Amino acid sequence: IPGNEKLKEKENNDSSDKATVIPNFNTTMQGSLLGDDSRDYYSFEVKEEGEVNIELDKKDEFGVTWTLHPESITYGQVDGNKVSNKVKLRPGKYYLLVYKYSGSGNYELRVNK
Amino acid sequence: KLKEKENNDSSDKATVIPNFNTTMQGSLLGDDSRDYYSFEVKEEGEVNIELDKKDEFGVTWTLHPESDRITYGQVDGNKVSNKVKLRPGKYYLLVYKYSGSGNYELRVNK
Ligand SMILES: [Ca+2]
Ligand SMILES: [Ca+2]
Ligand SMILES: [Ca+2]
Ligand SMILES: [Ca+2]
Ligand SMILES: [Cl-]
Repeated sequence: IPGNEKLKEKENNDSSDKATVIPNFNTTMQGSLLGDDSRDYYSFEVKEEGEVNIELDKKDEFGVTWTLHPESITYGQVDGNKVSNKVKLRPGKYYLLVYKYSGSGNYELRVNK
Repeated sequence: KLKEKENNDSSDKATVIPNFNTTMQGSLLGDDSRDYYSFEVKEEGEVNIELDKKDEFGVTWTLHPESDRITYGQVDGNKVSNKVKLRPGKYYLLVYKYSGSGNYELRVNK
């Protein structure tokens, strides 16, 4: 995708206060949940109301999903190596928690309009 | 008056819920953000998982079998609930927070 930037997560990001910012809607966040690292929190700012697509792509076979809520609840839908949803979001800050329920592995996270 | 047993942050360390219709007390304070539990169904039926928040914070749960079947708690104010038909087997129930800190009670009703 033209201009898509790959950006690494920034640990410690295990709570909402410590969330890694997704600075725009054309970034691919790269993260890992190995061993005792079982939660990676992200945030993003919606500036224009509209449908946002959230897609987590597993790079390894493990049990991982996500939960979104506004600062002011949407769950990832697990389908094999993709965990996705589409949701109409109003302007404001959102908190996107990627967390595992089994195993260990790496993932990429794409939040798009 | 049964209580969770830390550390229970992963499924291999899950706190056993010994019986249905039995209240478990837990907390997710500060950097304790995950409490894993397990339970065993012996007869197929509808199970009603109910988490009661004792403080206002963002907490929910995720159920999966020991064997992509996954079920999420539905947040409604201070209750996080669902009803799911389960076949005999072992299940893992992850109670986790997404904001704040607080105490809760958990039941697997049947
Ligand atoms: Ca990580
Ligand atoms: Ca992390
Ligand atoms: Ca606990
Ligand atoms: Ca715990
Ligand atoms: Cl039973």
